[PDB]
Amino acid sequence: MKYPKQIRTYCPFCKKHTIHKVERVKKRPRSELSAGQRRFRRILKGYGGFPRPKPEGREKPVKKLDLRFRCTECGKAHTRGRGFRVKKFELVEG
Amino acid sequence: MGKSLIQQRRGKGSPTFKSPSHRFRGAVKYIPLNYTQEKTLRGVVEEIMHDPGRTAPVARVKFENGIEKLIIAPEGLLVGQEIYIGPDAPIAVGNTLPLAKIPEGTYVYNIEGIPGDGGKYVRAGGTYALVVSREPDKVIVQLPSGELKAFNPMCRATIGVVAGGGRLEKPLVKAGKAYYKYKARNKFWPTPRGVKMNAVNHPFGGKEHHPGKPTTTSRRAPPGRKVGHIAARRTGRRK
RNA sequence: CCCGGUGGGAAGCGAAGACCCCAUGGAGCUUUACUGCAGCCUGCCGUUGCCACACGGCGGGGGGUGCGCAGCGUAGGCGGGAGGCGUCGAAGCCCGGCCUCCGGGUCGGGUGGAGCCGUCCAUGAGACACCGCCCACUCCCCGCUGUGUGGCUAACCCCCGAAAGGGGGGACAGCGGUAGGUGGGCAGUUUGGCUGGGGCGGCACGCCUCCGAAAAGGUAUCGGAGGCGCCCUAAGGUCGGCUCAGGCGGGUCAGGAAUCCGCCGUAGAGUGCAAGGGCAAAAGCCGGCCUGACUGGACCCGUAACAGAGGCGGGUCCAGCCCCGAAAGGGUGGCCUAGCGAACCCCUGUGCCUCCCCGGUGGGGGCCAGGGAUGACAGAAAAGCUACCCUGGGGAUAACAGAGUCGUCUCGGGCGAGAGCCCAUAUCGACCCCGAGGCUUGCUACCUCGCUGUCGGCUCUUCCCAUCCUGGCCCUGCAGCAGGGGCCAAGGGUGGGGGUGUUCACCCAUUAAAGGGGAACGUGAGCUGGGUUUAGACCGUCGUGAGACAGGUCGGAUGCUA
RNA sequence: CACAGGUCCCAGCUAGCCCGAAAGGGUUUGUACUGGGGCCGACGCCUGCCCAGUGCCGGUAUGUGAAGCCCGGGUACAACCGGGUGAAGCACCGGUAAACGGCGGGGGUAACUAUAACCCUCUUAAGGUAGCGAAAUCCUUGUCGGUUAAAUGCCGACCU
RNA sequence: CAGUUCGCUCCCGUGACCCCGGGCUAGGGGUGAAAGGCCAAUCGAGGCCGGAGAUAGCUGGUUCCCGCCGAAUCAUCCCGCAGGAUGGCCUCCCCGGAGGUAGGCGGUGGGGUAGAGCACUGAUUGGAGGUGCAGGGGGCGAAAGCCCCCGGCCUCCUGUCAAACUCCGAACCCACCGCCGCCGUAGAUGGGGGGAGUAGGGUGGCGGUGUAAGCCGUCCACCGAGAGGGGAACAACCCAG
RNA sequence: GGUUGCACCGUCCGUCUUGAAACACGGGGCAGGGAGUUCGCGGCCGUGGCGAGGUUAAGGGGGUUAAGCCCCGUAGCCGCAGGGAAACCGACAUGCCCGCAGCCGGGCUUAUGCCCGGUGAGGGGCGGGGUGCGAAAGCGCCCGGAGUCACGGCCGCGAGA
RNA sequence: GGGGACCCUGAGUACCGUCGGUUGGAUAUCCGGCGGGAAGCUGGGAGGCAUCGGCUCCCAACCCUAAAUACGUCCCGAGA
RNA sequence: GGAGGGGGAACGCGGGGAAUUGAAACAUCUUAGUACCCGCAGGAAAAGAAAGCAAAAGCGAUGCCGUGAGUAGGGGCGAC
RNA sequence: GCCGCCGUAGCUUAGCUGGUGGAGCGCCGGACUGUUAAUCCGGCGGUCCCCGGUUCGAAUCCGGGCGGCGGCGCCA
RNA sequence: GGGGCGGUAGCUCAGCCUGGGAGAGCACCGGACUGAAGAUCCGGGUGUCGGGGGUUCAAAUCCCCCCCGCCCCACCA
Repeated sequence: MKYPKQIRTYCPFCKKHTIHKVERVKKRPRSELSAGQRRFRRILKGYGGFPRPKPEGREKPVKKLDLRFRCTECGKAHTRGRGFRVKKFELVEG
Repeated sequence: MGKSLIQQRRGKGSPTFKSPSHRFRGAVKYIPLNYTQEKTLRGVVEEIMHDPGRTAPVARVKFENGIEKLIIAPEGLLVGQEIYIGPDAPIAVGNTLPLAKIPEGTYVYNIEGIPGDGGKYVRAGGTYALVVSREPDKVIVQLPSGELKAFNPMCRATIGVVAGGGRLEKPLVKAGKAYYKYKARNKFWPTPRGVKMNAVNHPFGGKEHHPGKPTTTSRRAPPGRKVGHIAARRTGRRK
């Protein structure tokens, strides 16, 4: 839901308390670059096997939570279990 | 899926779909090895015969260099008419000369499309091409379809009209008489419809009378699926 | 024992049932199923040449052009910088070329012939003092390179000719190679499972609650009620204070609300959300502070009782880092029980290993964790038709007949409200209640799917009575003649025609009366073969289409020597 | 079923369509009175209306649209990342039903009882027209009439 | 007679007719006046050979004897329910080594089914007496009036009974201990290893659904896989192993 | 022993099946033919050699008529140390306690046998150890020498199986 | 044997880029096709990604090759 | 003047190239470069004197057998 | 018997996140008109079908009910 | 997810690149105009103009993050 932009929580790295900053994950592109790109070979004339992959989903009435928590002081993030399901995630302002 | 269709058989050159060539009569040649310029050449109508597969009458002509070849017969020809070939041929009916040498606004047939290839245009019963305009650059001739094609001025053609007009004026009468004509020519018949042909036989139409998918077909459609109204721009007779 | 006859039985012989279901069977066919593949369109490269033109992009120089608004006025930007300019020839008159917002600046001719500017200030930002580089549109000679159009002819191609040579067209096209698009023309396949057989429909296919559930535990059905596939960063955490729905009496109002005071008040309130369970000096209410819904690594339980079982959840420790509270002490998220997601892949984040003699760099692999889907929910990537079917099987399962059953069906009994002129019961009989049969329908799946041949009809024969006539009787609202109603009784009788494929039923005229039901819904190794449900065809409806229909309709074989 | 007749469609022959792995080939000793493909199915009278949806066709500024090349970035090179350039194709516009197909519902009202020539309303492009009709229409043996003594028939009629 | 025939009857019988010989077109191909017809007793894709001993969760069959023990037809998971795997269960071998606890009594615990009822959650039947009140009918109604009046909303003694109610609550099942019994040092109880088998039926009890028979649970003697004796016979009743 | 009368009892066989004498399926009769097989690999079992090692395969010498066996070859496999993905590191030929068998002691019954105390290999339970994860802790796996080869068979999988 | 440029030293090849086929071949197989395309031993390739340096090895694009190894037509010998 | 064609028991070398099946479905994968088809040679073929190998150390043609090893490696990273 | 969908001013129809309510038509009162029609101003009624529930409040969102509309009523 | 376009006064949008307190027509209220009605003119206002934040004195379009619709692609272990 609405979540505070900053919230005081445990930093693994500093191993001591500091104020952490919340962002939001984001999709990179593919394309060199992967086992899946290495999968582009497979698909000669005829079918791929895997490279034929799904036919359509989708997309699960919720979302799950996808966050980054950054220590202010060192600047280094740590990830937590998500699966804390949220429709929407809003950050507020201070 | 289904068998090759009625049209796909045709293309093989298999014998049900092979024209007879042994009951059929000569083709038109004008012969350009004695050229148009420096002419030498007159001939005499040796006989007139009916050609079966043209569905038109055709002339045997006896040339005076000693070669015998057919020329597609003009209307109002006599046996013992003299036909001339060249530009210094008289300007009259049945005489053959280049388009430039032929007046504008006179009816003409048996027009060349490449000089000296013997007639590849207007060689059907009673129909005729009109010379609408002539310029030394190109001579434009108006075809049986109403449609204007530009030809080289040094094409040959014969003055007059083809004989054997009224051809579709008279009807074919019955299925018997018609059967008789198709043997004389080549045209796969009796020809039934796809609509009560089984799904295997034909792309449209099932067991009973009704069409499958639309009759109207693409211009990029496959072989063996290009049946119906082919690439129809319009259809019907209404707004 | 034998002969002859007719075929009643031998669920007689000919069949591993075409009907139906099931099988991760097959095949044909269809399509806007899935995925591929010819053909066609189309860009690019090679084939592939010459002139011009116009034109896109660089690349070098250049060259006019800059109304925020005050305003001396058209301040385009910063910075060096208030002085640069002026015989290193100025105003200010007279025109010429000029773009343009005709706002007004720029500029070559010449008259001249010795000054002009801002500092000053206004202006959100100051100089048409000057010096640099720019950011505007824009235009152009030259150097490179694309693209479009036309001309040419030397490749190449279509015609003619034995050849020589010429004609039409031309870097188009054609061919080779590749890219994208279209593409059931062609090919491979799939199209689940649950199930009162199966299909529509529903899904009880994942999961939560009470019950069913038999007072430990387990525990099923398309088993009852009725939900979750999110919401919440406070609706958490800790701590202090605090007690409620509703009702009463006083208050305000039309009443009533919110608001007010007192009294009653063990839970009817509330606690996000089903249900159930938990709870009153609280887990509820209010307020403050705070962010443990933290990191690491275990035990144990559930999942999946006992009893193997993945993912997931939880209780319960201990270490580390904080929080709160005076402290004890608590916090492994929301009082509990729904809010569930794999291998592989990819992306994320941190720290660490590694990449073939060796070092360095790029770009990789890997260990760990988080996040992204499979709701057919322990995860295939996925539409239909088949009466043209085919196969493996099954009576583990439909149609038919039988059995069982008996809601329905038929018949019968009790009670007797009430009507029949008075009079329940001559007759008629509601409400309600109880039986018999197996003759209609339905339920069942016991038998049968290596075939017990469907109906109807015809023909032939037996049986049953709850009896239509006939005989013998009782009552009567039985005068007669004629009825109504009841008993005995199957010995005999119970027909002929018209429509319909019709068992039934409708009608006609007769008749004493023209009763009902059973026998593989009697009767196909007897006939008949019209109808039902093959393969041909048509119409209507439906469907994109194949194709379908217990919709209508014409036609559609009836084996065998006992 | 063919069928004569009718219509729609395509192609200027160096075609269109079709066959072929390819070379090449059928039509074709063929050239629009041809010859190829569908639809309908002699004659007689006719053939309404709709381009919304499907399909086909023509076109497409604009958006969009691959590989190639170009430019920018990256890499001592390369992978790679980004943008322009982006053809057919798509979005988009028009035509087109003798192309596939569609061609609706309620209410209220007339000397009198009936109905409604009449008038409202709305979907979704249009709203069943000439005809024919209880049909090679469920209910149903409609109803009436013919026909039969008697006809779930046939025939004629009405026709919702 | 015939793996498509016979007679009568019937259609055509100068033709889009019939016929002979030659010759052409071959299997997703031909050919079709188009029926999915025909292409050599074979056609909704011919035949031959090879792949090929295809593969089938599916039918059938699987052969000497004797001795000993002797089942399950359930559970979870599964494009899975006509099948697999893994447990329970059955059976075989080995290991360690002193207890094990089917039966009954007592002690200490667990419990909401029979039954029963008003004590809640709380459905409902019926009339008295309170007249505590929100309002649809009437009246002197001089008018929401002062005053009574009638559906009625809820106390009281009473009044019907309540899968998914409970003030209560058996018999009865079950955890542990002690005791006795029994069972074990000819080795139990427990552990490891090898081999299977995953259609049930059925009376009765208790059910759930369903008019019912039947379905589906559950425990159940028994049948399966168990004779013999008896119930006339009679899978599962009785007697009996 | 053959045959038959008499008493008593008995509705084939096989298979399907919950139930078959069956109106479920199969069979005229008889003769012959006819179905758990081979290789590789894994998991078991019995038995045998050798021994912290063990075994050869391929091979050529040799012998023989040929050939097996004999002796020779030791490549390779597994075992002898493990853990960790990898980098990379690297452990108990015994410290403690029960106790089966047996041995040792006492008591007891005529005897076998029994009851009770040491000692206790084998076995059972701790501690300390190696390594991985790891700031740490706590677990994961491992730790005080038995295997290898051989032969028969059971069973799995791939193969027509 | 050592003395100068050492002999020049194989082309559509090596290699690069685009599509397949195939293979175990992974970025790191091999072979084709399409487009581009070297070097003159003062040189080139190879050591399982690319590139640069060291280090070690070796000369493709010309050709042939006994023997040891396959078979069962034929002969002989052999048989749980 | 000299040659070619066609045959040949299997083997050999070079080309073309499936599917039933397996993955309990099936498309990549698998069957498998198998079946089948074309060209061709001999008595053996082919390969063959390194532009090799790569325990970096050590080797100096090539077949073949054992083994490496069911190892590395490929693959719905599933079956294989 | 199954599975969708309605009812809204006298009629017919828009509409709804739960805080609303209209249009055309009829009807009624004035006004043009000689009268009237047409035309022209002014209007109003809706528990938004019944009946539960949640909510602070339901016309709206769920339960149930009633009448009206389509689609299956079969291969067997 | 990538690319592009449009979301603005009650309504439909105009002003991207082409910058300011800023817009236009139509609904709607008022005034002209005709015997009548209508149409057609003249007034009136309804958005710093999609949210939130930044550069600008002043920005709808510029910038950083976006909601929603729309169209073309790519993509779903």
